[PDB]
Amino acid sequence: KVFGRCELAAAMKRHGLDNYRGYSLGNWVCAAKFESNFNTQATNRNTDGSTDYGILQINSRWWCNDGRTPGSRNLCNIPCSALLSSDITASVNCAKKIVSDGNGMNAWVAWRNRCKGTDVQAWIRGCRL
Repeated sequence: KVFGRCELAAAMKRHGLDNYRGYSLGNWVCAAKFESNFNTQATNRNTDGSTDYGILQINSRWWCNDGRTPGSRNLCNIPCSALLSSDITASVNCAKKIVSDGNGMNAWVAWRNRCKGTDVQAWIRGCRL
């Protein structure tokens, strides 16, 4: 499913991402926009052989298992296909683990290069939530 900005902001809030680990909602929404264009089915293959899955583009080398990434650690103990679902629960739940990593949202290159230090509040403005 392809989410709307406000549609996604509310689903993330409801799933407990607003200010999770100190990152306000606009950060999570900004990240998803640049990571998957709000599309839950997005996948992107990496040079090292791993693939990124879903709305938050979670990587198959550490977080999920896609059965084709040797040295996969599957930290969120879930098959990667579970992250492509129209229900963002598994992505949100695994994302909470990644952000708790000790590296924050820097784990998402699109967040680091395009969201970090911008008025991220602009991403939820006008949304009911």
